[PDB]
Amino acid sequence: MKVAGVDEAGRGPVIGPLVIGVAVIDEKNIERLRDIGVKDSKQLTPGQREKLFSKLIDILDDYYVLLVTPKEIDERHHSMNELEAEKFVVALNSLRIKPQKIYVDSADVDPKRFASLIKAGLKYEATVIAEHKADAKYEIVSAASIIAKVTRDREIEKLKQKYGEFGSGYPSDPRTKEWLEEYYKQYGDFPPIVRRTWETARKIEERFRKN
Repeated sequence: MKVAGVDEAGRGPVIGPLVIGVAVIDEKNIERLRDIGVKDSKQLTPGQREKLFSKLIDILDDYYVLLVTPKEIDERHHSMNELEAEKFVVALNSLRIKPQKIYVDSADVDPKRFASLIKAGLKYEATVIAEHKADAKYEIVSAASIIAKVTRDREIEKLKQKYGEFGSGYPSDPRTKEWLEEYYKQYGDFPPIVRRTWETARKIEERFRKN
């Protein structure tokens, strides 16, 4: 049967979109993912990882990427956990090759609940297997993780060419903190790439209010 994996990249940064990645393959060809070594991608330079990405795409029966913008994140009526689960559903419902078994990494949320959330949102019937650290346990989920990370890094590099060197985009990054402070000071607000709801951004805003 056809199986799918889903994972995301960019959950914690203040800069950039949240990327949902989906990978689809026939259970009979999982051997191929093991052979290319999808489980050891994080220990490779984005150079090798890009080559891994390219090999991945030719092997998978199908793959899908969904970019969730910072504006979408900031206007959410629920928590980030609920938001990631609904976007997992959006991407899964867009597949052209539907799977009967779906594996996902539940991250910090209870597995049974995260899985029920996705099963309830799916427009087609399938078994959803949610597990912590599924990205290390299941090849197809590791595959989805690579898709999401490579896609996200590509978008990041593209954004820096337009907005400049803003660091990693994470709140703890000194360069990121300075870039956001300088931007707000020069323009009086933030560009669309910033998640205004992130504490780091919100605080710079307040300080700007004469302080």
